[PDB]
Amino acid sequence: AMGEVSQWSLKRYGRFMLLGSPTWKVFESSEESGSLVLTIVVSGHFFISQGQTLLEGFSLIGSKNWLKIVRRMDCLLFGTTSRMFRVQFSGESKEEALERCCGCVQTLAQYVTVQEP
Amino acid sequence: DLWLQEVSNLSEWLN
Repeated sequence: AMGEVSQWSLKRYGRFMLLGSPTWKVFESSEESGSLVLTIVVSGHFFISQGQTLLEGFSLIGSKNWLKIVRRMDCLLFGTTSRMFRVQFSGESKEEALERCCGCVQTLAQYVTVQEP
Repeated sequence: DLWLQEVSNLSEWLN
């Protein structure tokens, strides 16, 4: 809750696994596992964490070269060149989840273009 | 190709 960071809670995070043989590993906010949180630091770093474990971390600075993002409603798909993952924002209503997503897009968009399908 | 494919498959999570 600093002026140093922006944070949003995620319903779920899916890591694309092909870049047995699962396609996705899917993480959710649990009372035991920990809350799923997307963090953007004012310095330009992006994290996804579940409790203490960092599932994703990289710089958004000069990311126009190697990072693609697409928004669909309350979801984002991220592609780095290769790695891929998707995220859905949480909320009591479809509207609150979209409000969360949109506020996040507003921060991401300072660093990279967030595209539509 | 795979990207474009997974942009559409993001519907798996949508209502």
